[PDB]
Amino acid sequence: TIYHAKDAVQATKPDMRKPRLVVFVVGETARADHVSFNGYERDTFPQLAKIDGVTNFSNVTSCGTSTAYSVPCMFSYLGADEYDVDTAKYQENVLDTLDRLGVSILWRDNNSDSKGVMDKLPKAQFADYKSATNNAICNTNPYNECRDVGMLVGLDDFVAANNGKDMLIMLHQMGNHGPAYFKRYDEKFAKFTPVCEGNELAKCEHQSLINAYDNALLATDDFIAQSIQWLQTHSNAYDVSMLYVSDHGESLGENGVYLHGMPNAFAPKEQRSVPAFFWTDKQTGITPMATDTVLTHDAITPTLLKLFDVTADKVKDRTAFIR
Ligand SMILES: [Au+]
Ligand SMILES: [Au+]
Ligand SMILES: [Au+]
Repeated sequence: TIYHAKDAVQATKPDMRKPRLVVFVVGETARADHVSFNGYERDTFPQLAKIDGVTNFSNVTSCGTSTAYSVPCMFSYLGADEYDVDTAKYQENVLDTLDRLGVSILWRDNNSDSKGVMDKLPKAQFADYKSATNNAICNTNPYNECRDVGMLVGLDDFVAANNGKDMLIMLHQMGNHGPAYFKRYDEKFAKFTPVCEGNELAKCEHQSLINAYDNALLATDDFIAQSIQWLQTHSNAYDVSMLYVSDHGESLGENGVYLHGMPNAFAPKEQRSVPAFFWTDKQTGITPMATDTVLTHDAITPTLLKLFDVTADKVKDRTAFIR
């Protein structure tokens, strides 16, 4: 392991103040320009709009355009300019640091896996929610596809087992992951119709493609809102907060480009312009940065450290999502 945060210290501990419980939703394939709050022509995010204390960040750029590239960068100390995907697995990352300081780290996954991020930590702290062995919400659609909302089921038991400790829970979403946007949501979120149902996105009627994509966003709005609602049930005993950031955007036929993964050197804007949301309870003392702060995935690591009152010289000056 190559360390950059051996100086990390927690200024206040959970035995001397309210313990902190945070959910970080690691989003998948969501575009900033398809969010209602960013100026989109459709109400793709209605449930989040009914919750007080949610900050929408209108200017967030992802480290890259693929899950394998972006996800390790999101938890890196190095920042996008110095990040190396091929050696990321051997670097101390922000979750290693928090775990060493006693924060209880949980990673649930309905996407694929942590892309290296969890590899140094006990495997018991990673759980696969793509399979019904763990996910109880798969039989809600004709595909028997495990849903993101299934990752909230049983978190109270996790909280009960970590009673009184600081907790950081990562929920790695399937979210809008393609090309089969139409399989990413249940019938209740099929509001924009008709929808594209083929793997050849270029042959699908363009409007029908956008419709399927936006319906999947409604399913993600629902999931994020339910994550906040779950946190709201522990607001008296814990300082609760929720961070959402998508790993990268998506092309939907602009200049003939579909799906994601374009090399950063010529990646279109829509593959790197991502939504981010931050929610916190009024008691936590956490203050969001301005909604239009120029932000990137580099802000995630300092946000997570600040949420748990942790300092580290490597990201001392780095802009975060919160003050
Ligand atoms: Au669009
Ligand atoms: Au992704
Ligand atoms: Au179109």
